Amino acid sequence: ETLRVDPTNDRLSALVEIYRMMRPGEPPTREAAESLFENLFFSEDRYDLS
Amino acid sequence: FDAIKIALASPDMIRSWSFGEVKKPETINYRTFKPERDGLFCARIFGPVKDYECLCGKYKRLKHRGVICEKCGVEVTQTKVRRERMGHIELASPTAHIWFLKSLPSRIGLLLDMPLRDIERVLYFESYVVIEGGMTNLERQQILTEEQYLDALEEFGDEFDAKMGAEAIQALLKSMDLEQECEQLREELNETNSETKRKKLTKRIKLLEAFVQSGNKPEWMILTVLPVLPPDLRPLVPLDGGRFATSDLNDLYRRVINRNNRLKRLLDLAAPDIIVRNEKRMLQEAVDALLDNGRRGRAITGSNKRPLKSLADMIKGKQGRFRQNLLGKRVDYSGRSVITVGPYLRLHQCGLPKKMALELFKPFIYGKLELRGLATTIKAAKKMVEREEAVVWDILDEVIREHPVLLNRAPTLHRLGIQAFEPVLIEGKAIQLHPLVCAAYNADFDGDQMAVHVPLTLEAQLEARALMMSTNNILSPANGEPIIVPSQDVVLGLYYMTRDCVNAKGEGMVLTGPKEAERLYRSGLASLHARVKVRITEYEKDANGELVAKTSLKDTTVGRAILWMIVPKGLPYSIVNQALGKKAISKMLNTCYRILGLKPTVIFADQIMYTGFAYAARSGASVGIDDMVIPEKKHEIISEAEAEVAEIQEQFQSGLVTAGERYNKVIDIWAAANDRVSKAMMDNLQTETVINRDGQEEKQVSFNSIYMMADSGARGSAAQIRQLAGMRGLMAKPDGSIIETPITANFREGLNVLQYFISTHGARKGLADTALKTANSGYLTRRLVDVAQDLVVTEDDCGTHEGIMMTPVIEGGDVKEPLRDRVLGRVTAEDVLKPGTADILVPRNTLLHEQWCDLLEENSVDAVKVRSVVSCDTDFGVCAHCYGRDLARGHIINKGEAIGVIAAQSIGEPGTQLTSSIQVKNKGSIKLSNVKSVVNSSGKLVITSRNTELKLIDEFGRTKESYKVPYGAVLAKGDGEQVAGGETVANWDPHTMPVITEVSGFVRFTDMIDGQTITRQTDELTGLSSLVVLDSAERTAGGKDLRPALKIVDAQGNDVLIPGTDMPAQYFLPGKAIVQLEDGVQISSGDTLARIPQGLPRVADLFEARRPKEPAILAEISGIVSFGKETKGKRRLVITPVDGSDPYEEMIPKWRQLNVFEGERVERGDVISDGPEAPHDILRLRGVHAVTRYIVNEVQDVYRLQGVKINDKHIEVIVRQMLRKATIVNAGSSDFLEGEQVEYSRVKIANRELEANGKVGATYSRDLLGITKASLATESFISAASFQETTRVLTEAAVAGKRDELRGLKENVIVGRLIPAGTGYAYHQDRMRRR
Amino acid sequence: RTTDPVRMYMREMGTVELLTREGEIDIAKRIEDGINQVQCSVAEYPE
RNA sequence: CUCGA
Ligand SMILES: [Mg+2]
Ligand SMILES: [Zn+2]
Ligand SMILES: [Zn+2]
Repeated sequence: ETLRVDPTNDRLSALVEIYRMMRPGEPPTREAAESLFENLFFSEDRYDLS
Repeated sequence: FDAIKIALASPDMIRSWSFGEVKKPETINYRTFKPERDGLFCARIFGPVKDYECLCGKYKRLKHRGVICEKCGVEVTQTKVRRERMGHIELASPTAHIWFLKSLPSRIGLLLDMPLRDIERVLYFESYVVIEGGMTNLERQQILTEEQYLDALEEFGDEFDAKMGAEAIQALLKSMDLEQECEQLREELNETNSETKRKKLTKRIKLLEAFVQSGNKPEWMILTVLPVLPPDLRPLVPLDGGRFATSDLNDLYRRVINRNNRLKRLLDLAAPDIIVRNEKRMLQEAVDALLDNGRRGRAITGSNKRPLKSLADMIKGKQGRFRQNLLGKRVDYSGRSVITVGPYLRLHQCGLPKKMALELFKPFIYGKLELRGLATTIKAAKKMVEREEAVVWDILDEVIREHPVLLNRAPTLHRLGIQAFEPVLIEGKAIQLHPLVCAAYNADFDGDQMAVHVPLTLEAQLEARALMMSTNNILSPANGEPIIVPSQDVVLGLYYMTRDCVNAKGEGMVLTGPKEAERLYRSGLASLHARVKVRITEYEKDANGELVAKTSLKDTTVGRAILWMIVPKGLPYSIVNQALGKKAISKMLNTCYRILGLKPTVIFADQIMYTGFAYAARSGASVGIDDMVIPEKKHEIISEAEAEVAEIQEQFQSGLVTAGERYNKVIDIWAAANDRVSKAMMDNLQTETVINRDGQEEKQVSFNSIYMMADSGARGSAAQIRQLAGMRGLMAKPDGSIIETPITANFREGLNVLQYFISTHGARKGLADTALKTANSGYLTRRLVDVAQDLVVTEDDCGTHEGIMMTPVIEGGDVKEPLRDRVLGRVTAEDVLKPGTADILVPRNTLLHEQWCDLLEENSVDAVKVRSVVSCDTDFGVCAHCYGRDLARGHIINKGEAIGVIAAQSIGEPGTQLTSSIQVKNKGSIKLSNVKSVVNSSGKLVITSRNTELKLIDEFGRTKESYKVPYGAVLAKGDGEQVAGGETVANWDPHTMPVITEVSGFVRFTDMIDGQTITRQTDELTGLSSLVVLDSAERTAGGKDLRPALKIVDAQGNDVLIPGTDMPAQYFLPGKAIVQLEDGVQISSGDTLARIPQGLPRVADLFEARRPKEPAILAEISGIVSFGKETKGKRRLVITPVDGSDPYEEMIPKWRQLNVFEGERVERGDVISDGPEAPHDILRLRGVHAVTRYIVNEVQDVYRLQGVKINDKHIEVIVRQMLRKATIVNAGSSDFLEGEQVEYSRVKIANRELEANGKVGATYSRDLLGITKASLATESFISAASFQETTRVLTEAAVAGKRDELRGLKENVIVGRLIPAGTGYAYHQDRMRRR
Repeated sequence: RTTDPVRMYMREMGTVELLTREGEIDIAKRIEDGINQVQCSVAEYPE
């Protein structure tokens, strides 16, 4: 049921949705859409369970 | 002045306030500390710095009174004028005011008829807006995008004009016409016919009318000239260490001036558009960061990483000017100390330290030292106090005497929380208080502190002797019970003095008087307990004013004789002949106050305190460990319960019982096991067997030291002696579920390790509940005072001839509120008469007091009609007769007393204390009302209606029991039969709701098709089934339109009649209509066809008038009911009247319970569903007298269950204050559907439709409002702006041009004036009349 | 859909393109030819 | 913020 209410289809059209949720009002490019989802969770300084 | 006006501010008005344009962002100089030219502190604009000096010092010395220096421009005046001179800033671009933009509703899109989401795309420089279009392809206010404007510029040229920014909205408000849109909306308002739009178009029409009535113009929403606060309300003061300390308005103002100067510079450099569009945006952001900081976007932070306090953050909340510096101030002539008890005082005295009264009364001491010539001047009189000489302490005793002084203790809950005493002088450092006033203060001597306030003037010194002295407050304003009831130690002394032993060292002797019973007790020849025969002389004053003596030998103790030298003359000996617990002493003081007056009662209450302390000291009542007596049959009961739990345990270990049965069996065999020990310890405590005069064994009530504190009501109840001998009952873990095994050990034997850890859930729960209960119970009092602040007794009588009707509450079992204290104190409405229906015994309007109400109690009267506050006819205050009796003093209330503050304090004070079969109980007669009924087949009665309630009458007339009985019950008796106590009169099933046929005739299963309209279910066990129908959602969705109507007919097929009327009888089919008796059966009446199956936040929910989640709906008008359209989730039903207008429909969801079926009749205001009812629908359908009777029987079941007595009159005051705004439905005077006052819509009909013209009509409908909303919709806006939502209240009352009048008594507290109640009310008429 | 002004400013400046090495020479030639018309057209005036 | 009623 979640896979139909989902409006995205591709990877490069799903990072744009995370970018427009977290940084609204800024027009996204791909090179700044990948880096947001990368540095959100999978960086050695911006995430730490320790 | 006598009225405060408020409106919008034109730029000409702001230039008329201003004294000079501020141009530079500089504050002061860094080397010398002087204000700079044209700064935020400038000496030219806002006045000089020191008294009568310019900046350069060319002029001084008061000779130059008003000259202006030619060098520095400073006008030589006082430095006081720096708090009253304002300046202004000339903005280089218009900017929008944030209050008239981002409040809710928008107030600038409410006028333009444009959404806020569309306006904010123009204030931010994001999208253009069309001001006007010459070619009408572009309409008015059609928002273009950035790129669409480039197409529209080339397709038209310069035929249209579009702008972007705050000047676009300014030119949009400037180029509108109010007089076109007003008449357009006023003609299309009475053309369309709807409800969802006429609640908005009326608001827009009223806004457009209020703009032209107040005289404002809509261009003043957009600022063009911004005013500057005076520089002594936002100061810049040097501290001790050389660091300055500024307020934060000198940052926001400096930002506005900096960005305005940068915009002035950028517009002359001919900068590109991306820079100027950003600079105007930044100027607007800096303006509304000053007006109201945390509203636009992110809040502006300073250097401390804290949000800066803006101008709107200085008047709101608990730190504004309103709630912290205007309603309550810090006062001079004040003190603070630790309180201590002293019993040598009288009731009107209090202790005071010498070193405190030397400091409070210092100017009085100077004025007395100068008059006697002991010091020639004040500077030589201060040294005589600094040395503490001999003559000062003998002048202080002249200054202090006959000079009262107040004594406040925080929190001041109710009216008795501040009282005025007459001071004495003790050495030490602690305010000595009288021990009897501690019930009023709620002050325990364990480190409490009390504040000492002195009255200064000669009027206030007389308002502390005749209005606030402690000998005048001996009756509570909550209820007529006394408040100087004696506390624990004196009541233990009075209980010990009035008892009787058996041998008791010299009983049976005879005595002459009470004065030879003290001589016997003091010499030791006879004990305090005895049984003797003294000869007393009591006075009865039933002779009118005269006292008759009479003498008789009474059989009494010695202590009851030695107490009777205290009791005053008029009282009889039957008031001290009992055991004299706690209730009897307060009953004795109430009897003395009602009979004899006020002047003997104070002396009596003082002598009781002087005697109860003495004869408790001579006794000695010590708690030892031998006083808590374990019952000897305690281990046996616990062993038997431990035996009986193992049987249920072993029955659960095999398969015989479930877990939910075992968990309740264990609780049910532990509860009786707990009560079998709680009985045993109490039956061991209260009995002591003493030797008689012979050798015998007579038992008496005991002299145990811990039973006497429980029996006398001094300290503790029987629920806390159970935790000292018997077991602790059943603790509960904080989930809410009860733990199985109990605490079988008490506090004498000592708890276990685990039993002490289990006992901490309840104590921590009850201790963390009080820390969160008091916040709501102190917020409800604030919400209650600020609604009923302005209800003062104004007139003395109005002829209204109406009022609510009293009745003792009769729910379930016994009566909980008798008629003797429920009707007491109010005047009567109509002349109620004897049960023999003539012979008027009380006249029309007489005060029902004592000697009138027991005369009702002798007869069998049951319902007296009384005047009430919810039906008074005067304006801006109630009558004296329509109120009743002043509960404090005991007479009719005087014209001038503020009611609503007393009522709000009386309700809100004890809120921190708050947190089948019909079996008659006695023998009497039976009455029923609104009853249609037929006999049954067997010879008994059935009931075929809803409103019927079984009311047991006694042998004289008053209803002792009132029992509900539903539709379709089968009684055992008939109407009006003698009954026996315990018998069953009604038998009906709890789970099902049967639909019993009344007709005596054959049946036929007509109009039912199995499979398409109905279903089929065969009884798989018996076989006696019939044609059934399924439920709503489970059934076939093909035949929901074809209604299965079981039309009962005879063996021929003829339509049988309803009993008494011509129309045929059918029995229709809702869901779960399972019929039992087969087709073609003969039935009589009483034969079933089918059996269809089925604290304090309550007070804050009642007074807020919140509609509940599942509301029990009601029928609007009378008529017959049929379902209309079909289920799109909610299928309609029509209410077609027999004699009225057919097409009224409704919309029922959630088909759980329908108390009416599709052929039954209803009335207006009955039940259709079941559950709680909303208080709005009681007002809309039933009268006003059914809302004010619903609340005072619902909030009086919260206070009654907890054991808190509050008189019912204090609730009807705020119920009157609720239903105050009334909406009109017709017209002829003002408008169509606007919500006016009921007081202004009544003065109109008292002027318009009497002699001006005929009945032009101003018929209204009352409306109910919650207490958070009935105070934000008053007339005087200052009484609303100090309560809550200061931004919305000040914005709504500034575009309307609202005019205050200073009517109530919370605006006169702000402006520092005499309030219009009490002693100010007599003076206020000499101002109101000569005007 | 935003209220932070720095996002609005950066979104507004984001539409334009950066310049190369010869682009600045082209715009400087434009400025010089804009002022040279005023220089060679003021030569027919008594000022 | 910790403490007192
Ligand atoms: Mg205390
Ligand atoms: Zn000067
Ligand atoms: Zn009245």
